[PDB]
Amino acid sequence: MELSFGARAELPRIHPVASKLLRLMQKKETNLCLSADVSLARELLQLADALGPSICMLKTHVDILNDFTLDVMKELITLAKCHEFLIFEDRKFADIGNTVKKQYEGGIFKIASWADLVNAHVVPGSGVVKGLQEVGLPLHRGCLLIAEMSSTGSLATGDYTRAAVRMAEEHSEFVVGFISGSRVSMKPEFLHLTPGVQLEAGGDNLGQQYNSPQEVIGKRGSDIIIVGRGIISAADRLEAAEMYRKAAWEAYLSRLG
Amino acid sequence: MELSFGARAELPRIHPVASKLLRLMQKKETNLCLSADVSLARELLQLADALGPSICMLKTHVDILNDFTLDVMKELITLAKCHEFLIFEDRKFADIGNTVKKQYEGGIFKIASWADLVNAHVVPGSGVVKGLQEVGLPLHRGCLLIAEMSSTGSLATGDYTRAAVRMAEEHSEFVVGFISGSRVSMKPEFLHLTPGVQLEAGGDNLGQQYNSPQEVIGKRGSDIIIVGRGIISAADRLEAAEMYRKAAWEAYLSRLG
Ligand SMILES: O=c1[nH]c(=O)c2[nH+]cn([C@@H]3O[C@H](COP(=O)(O)O)[C@@H](O)[C@H]3O)c2[nH]1
Ligand SMILES: O=c1[nH]c(=O)c2[nH+]cn([C@@H]3O[C@H](COP(=O)(O)O)[C@@H](O)[C@H]3O)c2[nH]1
Ligand code: PRO
Ligand code: PRO
Repeated sequence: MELSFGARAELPRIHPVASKLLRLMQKKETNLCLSADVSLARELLQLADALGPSICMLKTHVDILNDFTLDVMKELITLAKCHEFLIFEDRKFADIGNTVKKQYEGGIFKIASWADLVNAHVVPGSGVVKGLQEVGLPLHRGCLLIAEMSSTGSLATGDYTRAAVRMAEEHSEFVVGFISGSRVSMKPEFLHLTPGVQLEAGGDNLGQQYNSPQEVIGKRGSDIIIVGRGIISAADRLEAAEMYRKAAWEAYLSRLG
Repeated sequence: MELSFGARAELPRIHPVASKLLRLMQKKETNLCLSADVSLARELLQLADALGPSICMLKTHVDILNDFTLDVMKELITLAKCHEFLIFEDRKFADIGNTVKKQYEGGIFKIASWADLVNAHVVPGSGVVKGLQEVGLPLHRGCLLIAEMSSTGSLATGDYTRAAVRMAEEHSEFVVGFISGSRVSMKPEFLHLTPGVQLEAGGDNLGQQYNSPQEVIGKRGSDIIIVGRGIISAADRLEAAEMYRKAAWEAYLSRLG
């Protein structure tokens, strides 16, 4: 009784942001999230424009953009609306609730004003979610909880992962899913997004480890692949994005049967 | 064989940043870190100037400063040098190594350029430290690892805390200590800094829980108290800082015997 993305978008308990995402995934035949890990606004925007049709989501690290301004994020929103993808700021909120609400709403980045999705580590306990949701619920935003990590030595295992799932399922008015290496929740309303993905085997020299789209979508049951360098470092980033999209989409179709 | 702060500053394996901190703690009779949780640069700087003589450290959240510029941080450095305190950016790095090195060096905040200390969560595994130290070692900086958290539901317990201690003790050329609620390492070269501190019992409505300076320095064996609202929300922040300084300093003296 695995449902398609389009049917999951209609589930009774679906969050509106998840529904919007699932609908555009189905419409565009993409379950690829581009990790736009660049330092220049122009490169960010040129990638978003060219790759927008191929992606369901663009994941940012706003704090590595040397020339960040709120206008850049307005331009990114225009592209997200045009090409139909969500913006996910990979901020990894990880503080007490009182602090994260200010980090989400305020400062120079004003993340909540432009990010459809953010993520949080669960290590502080559920106050991290409660603090974020005070800003994010009124702004109709969603959050992803980090249930597992791709890096060598990750401590997000075992009871830690189980705690992340419980925290999500108790905050389902705001939490729409997980960053994880596999399916961690059996509830189909929750999205599973998986980083540490490349077509070829390997890793990096700072603890990143890679698995293929077929492995993480098809065997491990995740929904969306998050891909940075496998695309970004390629010469033709559009063709690279298409190869990752086709890989992740077929793996989804073949699991769905 | 508990050593004074001044003697710890001379230990063979001490990190230079820890040594500088311990020396100024001893000189100024302060083991108070102000958590300068404000949104205005002028308030940040006015607090740093007035409270500088009373503190060993000023902890920032640069990402909640509505009017951040690098010039503000230059002015903060002037005050830190004048009054003799270290600047700790409480960024809670918590990503893979390749990402955190860019978040530490780059973007609009250029944290490594002005922060003596930063901190990191250990959940990604030791690549988080390796990535930071690539930037921080050449810049003669130090890092604190989050071994425990003060908030309700914290998952930084048990084997997670032990993993943080091991990670610190294997990266001692860069890691100078811990954020923790108590002493977690028996090695006197490592600093223990404890948030969740107020003179009165209680908490906040988003999971913060408080213990007193006497409890965390005197019974729990920590070195430094980190205090935000207990000072910041008081009318006279200078007198409040002095009350916290005297509390933490006496608790240290009485444990030292
Ligand atoms: O929440 C997360 N949990 C993880 O386990 C994880 N692994 C990688 N990352 C982030 O994803 C991107 C990976 O980029 P690459 O494809 O270039 O290695 C980069 O932007 C990384 O910061 C993670 N984020
Ligand atoms: O690394 C950390 N581990 C913790 O357990 C913890 N508890 C509180 N905080 C931070 O410290 C400050 C506490 O501020 P208050 O005194 O106002 O509650 C605020 O700036 C908080 O962000 C922590 N940081
Ligand atoms: O028509 C559609 O696209 C959706 C998919 C599931 C049922 N209705
Ligand atoms: O003279 C001092 O201040 C240091 C303290 C320990 C021994 N020497």
